[PDB]
Amino acid sequence: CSIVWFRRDLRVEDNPALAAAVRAGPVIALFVWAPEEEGHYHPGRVSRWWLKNSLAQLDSSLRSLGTCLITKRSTDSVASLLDVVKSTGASQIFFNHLYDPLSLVRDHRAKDVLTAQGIAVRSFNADLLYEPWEVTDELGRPFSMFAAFWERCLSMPYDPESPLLPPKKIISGDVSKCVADPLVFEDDSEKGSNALLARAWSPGWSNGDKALTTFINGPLLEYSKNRRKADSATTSFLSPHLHFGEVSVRKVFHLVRIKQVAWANEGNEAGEESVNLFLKSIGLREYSRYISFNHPYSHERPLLGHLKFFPWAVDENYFKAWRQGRTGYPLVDAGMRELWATGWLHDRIRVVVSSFFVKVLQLPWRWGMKYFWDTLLDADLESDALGWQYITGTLPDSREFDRIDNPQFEGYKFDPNGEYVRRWLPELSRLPTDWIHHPWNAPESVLQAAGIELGSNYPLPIVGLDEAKARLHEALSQMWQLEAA
Ligand SMILES: Cc1cc2nc3c(=O)[nH]c(=O)nc-3n(C[C@H](O)[C@H](O)[C@H](O)COP(=O)(O)OP(=O)(O)OC[C@H]3O[C@@H](n4cnc5c(N)ncnc54)[C@H](O)[C@@H]3O)c2cc1C
Ligand SMILES: CC[N+](C)(C)CCCS(=O)(=O)[O-]
Ligand SMILES: [Cl-]
Ligand SMILES: [Mg+2]
Ligand SMILES: [Mg+2]
Ligand SMILES: [Mg+2]
Repeated sequence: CSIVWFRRDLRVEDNPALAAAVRAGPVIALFVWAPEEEGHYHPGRVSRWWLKNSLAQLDSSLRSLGTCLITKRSTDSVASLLDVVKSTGASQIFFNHLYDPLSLVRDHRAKDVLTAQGIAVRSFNADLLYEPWEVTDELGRPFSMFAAFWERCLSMPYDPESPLLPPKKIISGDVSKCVADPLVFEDDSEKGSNALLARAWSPGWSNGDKALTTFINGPLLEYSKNRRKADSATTSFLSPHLHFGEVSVRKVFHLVRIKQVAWANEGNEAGEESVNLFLKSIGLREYSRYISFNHPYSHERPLLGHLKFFPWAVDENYFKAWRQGRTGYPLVDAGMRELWATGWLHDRIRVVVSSFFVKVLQLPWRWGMKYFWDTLLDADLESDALGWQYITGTLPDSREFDRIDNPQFEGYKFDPNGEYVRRWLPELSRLPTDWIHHPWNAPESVLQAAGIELGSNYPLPIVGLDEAKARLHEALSQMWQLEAA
């Protein structure tokens, strides 16, 4: 007997822990659902919907290979492990690493209790190209900025382990345990709100594989020239899959690396450039783990502390307006609407809306992080923290803090013909392009003809940009003065 503990590595291909267990003797595939253990960050509705469906596909896969997936509902995963071993008679437990704060602690507490109880525990790398400790500078210290970190990752003395085939067969220790704990990921209310997800996404490793294939054989070529497309099938759409380990980044890296060589050979400039940008994307995810591991409280504590005494607005209805997409700035409101209705957002819009959140409204970044975590289909502690810290300016490589982006211009850059804004804001579906990104200027006749009544079915800017720069300054003057102490 041997136990495989699945957490966010929901796949049978290139799964070190699984492969080691099969090598060892029969297996018991286990998954334990213990949200309250996740604190303030228990999975949100759409994330849960994804998990529910991903686990079904996982179970189905495992069965095809010989064993079932045993699910347990509990308040303490560690305890659940013990009761499983102390019922099954397993001697070893294999699992893959996780690098978010909550996982770090629980995992140690797991190794301790289990090993100090007569159980052999082995861990592997299933989620990264290289463990954060393998990537370091010449002196041996962790890099403090992305570029340096990513340049080292790509110039390592050795290649990332190559994708392992899934088992050909699995023997299962005790099949009388297959009928286990039913897991409930939706309440009736939520079932309602989830109804359209199945129409757009197919959770699980099989479909993740399909997505990767689609991407590399299509869109990747124009990945670079499509960086300014707000709502188009120009990206990979692998993030939700990646979050639950349904797809191996090592496999992603291998396929991308083969395309890069082929395109370098052909001297296809667009392709190389697109390959570089996409790799930087994969790079940024790897970096999110790097930072979380090298700063255990990064999901709440900022890296840089130069904004320590900054007087953040704590205005509750500023927040509500942001969530509701009632800020007055078309592109920002369109993004909040798309997120609320679908749980999805292109990276550019995530920057646009989170940027507005910290510079125009000036709310605490933890609030934006939490909302995103509750509503994103690919909600990921590490990637979400990295994103917010970067936008807010608490990262060694954040852009200048005293800079406020103009949604009108962002609108011109990313949504030139107002197609995006009009898709997500029906109230503005009749407004001509000349005013789509700044309706508050538009002549009364155009608004009347469009059915738009400023302040009613579309609000006036909840805070002006000019007025915004001023409070930002006033806020700095204040924090600097608070520093004097
Ligand atoms: C404020 C903010 C919050 C974010 N929150 C999340 C989150 O909760 N979960 C999440 O996975 N990503 C998050 N991101 C990063 C990024 O927006 C998403 O990973 C990306 O939009 C997903 O689309 P894709 O799968 O098509 O990515 P692609 O462009 O196809 O790139 C492939 C993969 O690279 C990784 N990636 C790409 N860009 C980034 C990035 N900027 N940071 C980290 N990883 C990246 C993702 O795994 C992505 O799936 C956030 C970014 C910001 C600015
Ligand atoms: C445009 C990307 N969409 C289709 C919405 C998601 C990709 C499908 S999935 O779930 O198989 O990755
Ligand atoms: Cl500053
Ligand atoms: Mg794009
Ligand atoms: Mg696009
Ligand atoms: Mg970004």
